[PDB]
Amino acid sequence: HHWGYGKHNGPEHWHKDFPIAKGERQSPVDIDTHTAKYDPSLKPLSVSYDQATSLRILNNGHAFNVEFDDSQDKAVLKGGPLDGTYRLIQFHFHWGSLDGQGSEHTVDKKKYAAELHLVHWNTKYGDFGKAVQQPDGLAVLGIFLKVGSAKPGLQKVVDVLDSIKTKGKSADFTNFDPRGLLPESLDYWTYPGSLTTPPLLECVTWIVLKEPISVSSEQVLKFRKLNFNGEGEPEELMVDNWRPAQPLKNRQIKASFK
Ligand SMILES: CCCCNCC(=O)NCCc1ccc(S(N)(=O)=O)cc1
Ligand code: NA
Ligand SMILES: [Zn+2]
Repeated sequence: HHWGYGKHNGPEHWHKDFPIAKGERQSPVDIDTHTAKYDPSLKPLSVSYDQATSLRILNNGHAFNVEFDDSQDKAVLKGGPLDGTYRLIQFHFHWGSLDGQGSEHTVDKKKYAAELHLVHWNTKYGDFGKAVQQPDGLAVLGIFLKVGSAKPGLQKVVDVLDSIKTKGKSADFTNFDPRGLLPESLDYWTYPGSLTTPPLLECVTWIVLKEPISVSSEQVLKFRKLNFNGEGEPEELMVDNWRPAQPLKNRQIKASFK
């Protein structure tokens, strides 16, 4: 894998190594709020993060992941469009070089400064690697970030980024509560899609919250100080690590709210 987000290895190139990039249910997409339809049969979302056990934070050269113990049902996502139980394995963000870009999903073509992805896998498939090979293997909860007031629950993440500046660095990150990253409302849009990075597998039920969270300019500035490169390599700031919206094709986006 030599894919990335640069001119010579970015989203326009991915299809050469990952032909599913041009598939029938790729993500992200633009959410056209007027065309999305309220689905009264959608159940409320159940976010059960009380027993979440964070372990580590990793710069993987594409983003940073906060990783969780997913060897038991400790932090799970249920309800909404989902059948069964989905275990939280990690969260990460995508963000821009400027406050007016960075999100992967867009809303009526509006780009947010960043987007949070809480990644969960369907426990009926036993492990994450098996789950990504299934059309209902993953559920990713997406949350938009806009720049304004600080998000207090994000600051512990921001604080540790200095210790994982470069690709391949990790740090202990225990006792982090991901509930501090949620907005008030769990109103959402949902549609069938894919991973937004290679391998671009079409295994994700996307659940995108309508309400953004606010983060401060200082918080997102610190995201932008991370590096794509490894230690001792030429510095490439980790910014604009987002895939643009892909064709909706034969899909309908459903809304949980009127
Ligand atoms: C046998 C195991 C094979 C390893 N398989 C590794 C693998 O496919 N990892 C996928 C990691 C990933 C990528 C993108 C998102 S997003 N941005 O869509 O939320 C979420 C998660
Ligand atoms: Na500010
Ligand atoms: Zn993501």
